[PDB]
Amino acid sequence: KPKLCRLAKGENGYGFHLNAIRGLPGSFIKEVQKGGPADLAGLEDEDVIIEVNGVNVLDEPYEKVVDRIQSSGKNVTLLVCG
Amino acid sequence: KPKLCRLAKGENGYGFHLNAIRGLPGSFIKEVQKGGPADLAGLEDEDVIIEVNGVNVLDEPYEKVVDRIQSSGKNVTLLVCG
Amino acid sequence: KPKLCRLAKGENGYGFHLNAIRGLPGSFIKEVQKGGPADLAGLEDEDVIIEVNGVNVLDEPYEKVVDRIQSSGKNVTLLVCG
Amino acid sequence: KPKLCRLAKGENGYGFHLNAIRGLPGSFIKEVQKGGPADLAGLEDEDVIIEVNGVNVLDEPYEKVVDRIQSSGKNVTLLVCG
Amino acid sequence: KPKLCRLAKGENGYGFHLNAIRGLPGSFIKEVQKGGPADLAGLEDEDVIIEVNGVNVLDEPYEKVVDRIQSSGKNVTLLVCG
Amino acid sequence: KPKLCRLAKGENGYGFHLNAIRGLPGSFIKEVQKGGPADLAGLEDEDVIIEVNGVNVLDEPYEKVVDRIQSSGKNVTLLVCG
Amino acid sequence: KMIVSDVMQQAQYDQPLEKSTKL
Amino acid sequence: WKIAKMIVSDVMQQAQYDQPLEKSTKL
Amino acid sequence: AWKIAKMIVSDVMQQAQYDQPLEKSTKL
Amino acid sequence: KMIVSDVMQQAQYDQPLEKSTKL
Amino acid sequence: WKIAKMIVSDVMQQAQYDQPLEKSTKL
Amino acid sequence: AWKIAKMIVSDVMQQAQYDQPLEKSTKL
Amino acid sequence: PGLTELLQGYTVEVLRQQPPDLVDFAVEYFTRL
Amino acid sequence: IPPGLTELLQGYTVEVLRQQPPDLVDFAVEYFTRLREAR
Amino acid sequence: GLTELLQGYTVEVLRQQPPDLVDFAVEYFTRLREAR
Amino acid sequence: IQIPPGLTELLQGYTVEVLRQQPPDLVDFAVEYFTRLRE
Amino acid sequence: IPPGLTELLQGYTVEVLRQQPPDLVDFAVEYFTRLREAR
Amino acid sequence: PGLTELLQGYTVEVLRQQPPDLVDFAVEYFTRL
Amino acid sequence: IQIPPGLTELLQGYTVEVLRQQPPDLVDFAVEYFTRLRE
Amino acid sequence: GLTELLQGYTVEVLRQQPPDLVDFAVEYFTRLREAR
Repeated sequence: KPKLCRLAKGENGYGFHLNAIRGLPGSFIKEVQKGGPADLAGLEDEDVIIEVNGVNVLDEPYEKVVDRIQSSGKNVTLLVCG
Repeated sequence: KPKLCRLAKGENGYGFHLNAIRGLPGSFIKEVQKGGPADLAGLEDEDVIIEVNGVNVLDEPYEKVVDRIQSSGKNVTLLVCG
Repeated sequence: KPKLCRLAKGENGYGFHLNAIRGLPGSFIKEVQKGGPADLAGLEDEDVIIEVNGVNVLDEPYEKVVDRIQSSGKNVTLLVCG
Repeated sequence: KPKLCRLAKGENGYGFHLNAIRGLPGSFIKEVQKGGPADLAGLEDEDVIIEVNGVNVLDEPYEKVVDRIQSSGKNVTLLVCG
Repeated sequence: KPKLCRLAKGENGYGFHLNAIRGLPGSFIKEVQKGGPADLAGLEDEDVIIEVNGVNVLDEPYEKVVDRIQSSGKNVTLLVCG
Repeated sequence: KPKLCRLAKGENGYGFHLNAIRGLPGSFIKEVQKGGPADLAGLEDEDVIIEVNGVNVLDEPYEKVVDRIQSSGKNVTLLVCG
Repeated sequence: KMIVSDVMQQAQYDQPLEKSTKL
Repeated sequence: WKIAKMIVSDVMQQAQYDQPLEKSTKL
Repeated sequence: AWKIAKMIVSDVMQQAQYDQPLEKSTKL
Repeated sequence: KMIVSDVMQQAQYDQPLEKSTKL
Repeated sequence: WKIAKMIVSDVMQQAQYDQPLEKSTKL
Repeated sequence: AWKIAKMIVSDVMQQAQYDQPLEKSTKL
Repeated sequence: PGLTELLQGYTVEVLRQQPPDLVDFAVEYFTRL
Repeated sequence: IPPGLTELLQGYTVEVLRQQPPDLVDFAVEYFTRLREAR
Repeated sequence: GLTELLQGYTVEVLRQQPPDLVDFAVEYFTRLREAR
Repeated sequence: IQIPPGLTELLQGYTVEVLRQQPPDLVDFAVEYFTRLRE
Repeated sequence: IPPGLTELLQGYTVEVLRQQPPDLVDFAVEYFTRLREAR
Repeated sequence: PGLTELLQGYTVEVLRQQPPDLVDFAVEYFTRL
Repeated sequence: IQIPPGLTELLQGYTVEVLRQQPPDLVDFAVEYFTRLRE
Repeated sequence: GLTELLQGYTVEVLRQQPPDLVDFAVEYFTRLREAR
């Protein structure tokens, strides 16, 4: 199941972590702060990220992706699959 | 668990549903009609589709794939992985 | 959940099987000999292979990968994901 | 030789044509209006287009590319090779 | 500058040579028999082949392409660019 | 005209220049030192590079390629097309 | 432009989120 | 059947090759 | 009789490839 | 943002336009 | 030489595999 | 003596492939 | 204020339809509005 | 995504920024009518 | 180069249709090699 | 123009045998293979 | 392109839009000084 | 008015340098300005 | 541990012969090939 | 599976270094097949 959900950066970030693996493509959610923004928007560990702000990052470096995430200010909107 | 199985179009079609996700590549089986053709040939939900009539649709648009499948008339033969 | 583990060739090989699917890219572990080298180094069925001796075989032919693995003599070191 | 040149739409467009070929990738300049904007900016027939407004369109449909060109209003900036 | 031209197999084949380079994709015309079928249909050395019998062989192995061409019996119709 | 030719590093290097274009893939020879190693092994300006020491760099970053070339010490062997 | 483009992504993300065709 | 298809597909390629052979757009 | 003849041959072909094997395992 | 991003593309297009390394 | 290289490259892979094995960034 | 042995073999290999052929033409 | 909402309504209506004719459609659509 | 849409919305929008009529839908209607009848 | 082979043979079956095939195939490919 | 009874099966057998072998020589192989057949 | 730059320029810029000092370079200097010393 | 030019000058200077340290660099750079 | 005079040339000859043939059988082929050599 | 073969042989050359090679190669692969 896919989830499109927009997150609004909280007292501590969006309250989650990006994680990638070392020469696998793709970037995924791992640590979701209970009650944090990512959590309330429905995200769950290991949800795989597909679009950031409408852009597909599947073929993009973990670095590039983290950066695109921070580059959106108060908000970032994510399409994931889990 | 790869399955190569051929389907013969029933009263209801092959009796299943193709399903793709928005901005992910790949096309996959969603709803298999009980007792329907897809079902008896072994298919199961979320089996991912690889070959239609011996062709590799991994890199092809959900649309092109669906079309490929209908285009085969009485029958269509699928290779999937589940 | 990624494993980097090195194998040392036992009485019967590294004691596992490489397996690929016909027309899917990627190569993956199938049968792990209990007690065998693959097993003790933690490998499990269906762990997907990423690096052989530090090389990325994701885009390489099952054949090239199997070959790469045997070509390392007493040992071979694998990075997989499972 | 590469040319980066910005064009400002004239009484008759940028005064050039886009042309593609029928199942070749890539899009190229063909008809440059003498004294027209494309001409003065240095373009020449058969210059191959690489970036529109900073974006590489090499892997993009001729249609998609023509559209991105028109979508920039008074101006469009092009990177070509010839 | 694209040519769509159909060939009809002469006393000696279509009277030309396919040629590919080792490790470059693409397949291209090399030797055109003057007066031969390839020649009269306009082909010229180094014209790059795009479609065989309306199929896109750009991404296909020189071997698959040569085969595709012979497989059409009395005739074969080519789209090239030169 | 493919050339496979090996170079042996001279007083001046192999005596040529790699050159890539900004946002085009591929890397190519630009300036060949008269009487220099590149020159005597046949290379000519704009010859496009395919293999470095038997490896296919078509899909690799100009940077990675340059590096690949220096990394081979006294010699480096190139396959190009011109 | 800012407006227009932001409009666009707002629209696409307005679904659909998946595609099923009875076969 | 098998035939029927033969026909249809051959039709298809016959159509695409019926042009156009290039694409120019005044800009 | 040609067009047909081909039809046959190619259809043969895909019939053969799909005659397996469906997977590849090599003891290592 | 409009500003920032437009800045960026203005910068990249400020060259360099090619890459040569003496070898 | 040939050796020298052997050494260097083997060094390299020995280094990359020295981790890290994953990447997490608090967001 | 191993690591070496491999060095040799692989280097052999690339030496062979580069021993041509450099192009492929088939009369059609 | 309120432009994005308008274009969005129209655009989303374009995607659900894709008439081979747009300006007629736009005209008609806003008249409908 | 549609082919030639961005140009349309753009024309219209840039026309809204140069005017800002207290009324929009009337304006849109009228503006596209002006369009087609032009074409 | 398989499709070409089967094609030649097959088109030769359509122009003949011998009540016997395997004999015909044998003989036909024998005619082939000996030609080559 | 008669498509006679059981051609596809024949070619199939032969072909599948080519895929399991791939002799650098074919016509000899075909001949020999069908000779093996009739006999 | 750099990694974490867009966020920096963004912070600064959004701070320019909320202020618009008749002076910028002084402001930039001061603003990034405020930054580092924060870090 | 004039913001883009400033960021552009700085940014282009970042690309020509890429110091492992940016805010120090920014500070320093604008002070230089 | 001596790298003796002319190994690479030997393996090379053999290997290039494998690439021009690719017999489904190798060890037999190697044996036979070097027997062909010495003799 | 070529690299494995040459490897076996080569490592056997390093552990021996017979003043004679071709004889040794012949003999060694003969030992091989007959093993298989």
